[PDB]
Amino acid sequence: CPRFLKVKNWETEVVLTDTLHLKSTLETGCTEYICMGSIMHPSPEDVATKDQLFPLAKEFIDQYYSSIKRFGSKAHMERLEEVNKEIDTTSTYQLKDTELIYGAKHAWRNASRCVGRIQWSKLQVFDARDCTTAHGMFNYICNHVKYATNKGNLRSAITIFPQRTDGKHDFRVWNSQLIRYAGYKQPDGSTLGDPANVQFTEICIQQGWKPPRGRFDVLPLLLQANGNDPELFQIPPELVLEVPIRHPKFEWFKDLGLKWYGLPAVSNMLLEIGGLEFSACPFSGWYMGTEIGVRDYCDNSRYNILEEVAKKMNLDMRKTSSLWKDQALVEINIAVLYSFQSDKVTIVDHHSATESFIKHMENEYRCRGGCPADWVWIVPPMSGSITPVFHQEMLNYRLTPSFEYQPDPWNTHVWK
Amino acid sequence: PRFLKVKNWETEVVLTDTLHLKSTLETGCTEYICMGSIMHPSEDVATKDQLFPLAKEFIDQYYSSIKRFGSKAHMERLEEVNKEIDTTSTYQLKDTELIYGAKHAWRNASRCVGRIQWSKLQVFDARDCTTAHGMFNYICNHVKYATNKGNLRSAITIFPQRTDGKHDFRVWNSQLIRYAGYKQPDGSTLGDPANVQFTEICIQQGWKPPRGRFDVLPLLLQANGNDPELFQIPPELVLEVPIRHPKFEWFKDLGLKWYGLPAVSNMLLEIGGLEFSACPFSGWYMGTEIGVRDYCDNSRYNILEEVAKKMNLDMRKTSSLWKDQALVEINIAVLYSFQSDKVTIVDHHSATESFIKHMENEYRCRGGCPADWVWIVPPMSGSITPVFHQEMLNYRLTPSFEYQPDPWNTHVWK
Ligand code: HEM
Ligand code: HEM
Ligand SMILES: Cc1cc(N)nc(CCc2cc(CC[C@H]3CCN3C)cc(F)c2F)c1
Ligand SMILES: Cc1cc(N)nc(CCc2cc(CC[C@H]3CCN3C)cc(F)c2F)c1
Ligand SMILES: C[C@H](O)[C@H](O)[C@H]1CNc2nc(N)[nH]c(=O)c2N1
Ligand SMILES: C[C@H](O)[C@H](O)[C@H]1CNc2nc(N)[nH]c(=O)c2N1
Ligand SMILES: [Zn+2]
Repeated sequence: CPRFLKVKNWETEVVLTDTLHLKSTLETGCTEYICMGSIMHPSPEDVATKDQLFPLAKEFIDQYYSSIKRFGSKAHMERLEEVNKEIDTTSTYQLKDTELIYGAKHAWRNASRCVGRIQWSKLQVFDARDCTTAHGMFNYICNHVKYATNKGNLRSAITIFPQRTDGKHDFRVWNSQLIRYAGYKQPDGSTLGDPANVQFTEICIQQGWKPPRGRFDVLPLLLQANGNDPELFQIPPELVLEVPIRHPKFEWFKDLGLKWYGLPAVSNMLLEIGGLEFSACPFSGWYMGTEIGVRDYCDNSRYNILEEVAKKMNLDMRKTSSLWKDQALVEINIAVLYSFQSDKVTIVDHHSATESFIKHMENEYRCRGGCPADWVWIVPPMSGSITPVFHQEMLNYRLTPSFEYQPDPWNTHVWK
Repeated sequence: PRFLKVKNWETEVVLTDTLHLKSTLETGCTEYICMGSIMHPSEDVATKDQLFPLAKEFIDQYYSSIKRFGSKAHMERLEEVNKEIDTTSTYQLKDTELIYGAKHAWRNASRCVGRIQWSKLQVFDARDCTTAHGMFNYICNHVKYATNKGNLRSAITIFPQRTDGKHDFRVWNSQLIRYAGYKQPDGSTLGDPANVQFTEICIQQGWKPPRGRFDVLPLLLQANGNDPELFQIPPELVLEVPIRHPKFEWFKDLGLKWYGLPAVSNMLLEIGGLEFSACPFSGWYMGTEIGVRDYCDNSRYNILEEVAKKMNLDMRKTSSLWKDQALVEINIAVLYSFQSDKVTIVDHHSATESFIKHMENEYRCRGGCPADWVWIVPPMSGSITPVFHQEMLNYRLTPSFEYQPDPWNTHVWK
């Protein structure tokens, strides 16, 4: 208890009532005495036990048969019976393809930090549980990228590799995203390319990558299968769609030489379904403009171009109160959105995205009894209070199935 | 129950929080649900029994603050408050405790980005006040001192504490200086839509409204639980700034102005178990409070179409970011205007930068700093300010400013 929880929207006075939070399972890290809502990561070869796994699978199977309006049927009981026996005789169990598709869509649906969840039920699930080698992983991932890119008309997809077993046979993508640019720490302390990727770039070079040492080098895939040491693969360049950034008004903006890739595809999170742990589960969607235009380009520890853009705008940069940073930021974000649209590559501005999410969230409250949301992540990094989410109260809690974080593999891997 | 670390992800600075171990009011979150974006998470007079421990704890931390813990003065100041809660069901704060309590409420204000200034706070003890006329007197002295011809100075005025619920001092205004908002026949709003109800309540009490766009509201002052009385602030005390733009000469043609003095007057100050239901307090503005929220909220002055229209921007699709462009211009105007009229104002880049510096001070000397990221990050340009990337721990320390019910919903007239 309590059975009911109200959220208000302070721009429209609309009030919603949440009962879904009663099904939350994991801890948030908050207590009655302290709130950790702005902490990024709250919360070994160790794996669930038989007794731990029984209730987690039952809970998930019950949920799945509830969703197909067959709860308590004979099929329901026989699925429970089958799974309880696998767990007894093998200490693990295998999802039916229909449960694997359900669990993945619902991990997306339950992702409280995702603003794009109105699309959750339209998600292409690529079952890759038959993969046994890194080459096989590389083939599955290329088909993922091609399907998802779709010549600019991007479609959301996830590829799911074999689940963890004893913890020593994990499948991992070592990339944090399938497509990222490389970062090269120079001897003089400067950074070429993407500073966020300096460490991963160095691991790739050590594993034998020959870097072109440019500003926008796509990194190779580093892929670990069945617990073996990882292996480098170059993504075929014709499968990486990229967009040159230009500005509709400023002639000079193309002279900055900026570009970005089309397909955002997280590959380092763990997918938890019914107590099973899919440690390799790359998933992709399309970009919200500000992810590129504010964070990737203007974060001080990223490409950090505000200074250069402001100079070409001839803004007063001597004091902060001129708001030269804020002016350049908007123009950079107009250019990003202009470029992706002109190339007919799918992208969504932050106004459209937040407005869609408010509608999604209301529908979820209406049809499901709630929608976990992380205000700190849902609100866009620019122009927050002129998007509907800023004024929207949100409840954050953890439903399963879910995408979770997991430690970087180089910290844990045992080299053979 | 450990030390907790917070990390800034831009600078990779890590601070260790021990202070949260001393908090005792609830946040409203649980281990299963986080509520950090709820605005108001969840006869309100404590009895004698609740009151002494609260009081004992406040006196304890006061004497600990002045390096005289367990002293003679401390031993006897305790017995004094014990005896007093006994015989009167309440107790009275010394002048020094009142000032320390007030400054430390500001210091514990998790939602306040401005707290680098917490100890430069002018405290006006108005606990001898007994009537709305006396309240109006103390308030005009506040406004005049805090305005200071444009060199604004932080201040609080503290009216008598709650006793039995029936004798309650309240400023019915949410802020000492606000513009009236008028419901129109055609259904629209002239002036500030945020105060449409309150504007009607003052009309219902005899206020003749100029029905203009920027009408300063009267004070509605309730003393000792009586019906509230209206008062006109002497206009020579209300400092305003006409908003113009340093590039666009058509911006003055918008006819916009705002008041220099932001003064919250609807909150409750809680010190040592005592409740000061009238405690108006004031500082100076961060430019976004006016330029983003007051001017560009939908439920507020809502001037964005107008501005981008005179900027001749493409307003057909959202992805021209025509709202984002017009918002930066409006906020440049606001900052340029105050600075040109030498009225104290702070931009959100400098204010968040100061707050990070304040956070370092507080972790160093106090072992923490409760901070509400949802409220600390500015309503525009978030991730180009240092606070966006700063992890924050939010917890509830007393003394504290609390919310209280709107007065019109509680008051039974006679
Ligand atoms: C289809 C369009 C999509 C849009 C517009 C979108 C948008 C976003 C954005 C802006 C974030 C914040 C990311 C950040 O700032 O780092 C996010 C987070 C996230 N998204 Fe979505 N996303 C989409 C698709 C998906 C899909 C297909 C999945 C999974 C099947 C997904 C799962 C997640 C998860 C788990 C997070 C949390 C990431 C983290 O904690 O680092 N998203 N999304
Ligand atoms: C001196 C300059 C100051 C600045 C620049 C400043 C800035 C701010 C800002 C931007 C907010 C968020 C306001 C909102 O969105 O409603 C805020 C909230 C707050 N401030 Fe400060 N402030 C200052 C002085 C003060 C003083 C003197 C006090 C008390 C003595 C104070 C106590 C508070 C409280 C309690 C809140 C939270 C109000 C709420 O939750 O509604 N501030 N401040
Ligand atoms: C499936 C999916 C769809 C969409 N749209 N976004 C994501 C998040 C991944 C993602 C997020 C961002 C924003 C800036 C990030 C980088 C550091 N800061 C947290 C930049 C990317 F390049 C990226 F790939 C996942
Ligand atoms: C003491 C003190 C100093 C400073 N600088 N700010 C405050 C907050 C008060 C305050 C805050 C705002 C923000 C816009 C509206 C939308 C929500 N919020 C009420 C608009 C004001 F007009 C105002 F007065 C208090
Ligand atoms: C729902 C949410 O709590 C609400 O809109 C908050 C968000 N953060 C805020 N932050 C500030 N500074 N001021 C506000 O009024 C709000 N409103
Ligand atoms: C400190 C804070 O938790 C952290 O910087 C968060 C803020 N909100 C965010 N929101 C999104 N979408 N992505 C982020 O990386 C962050 N970073
Ligand atoms: Zn919380």
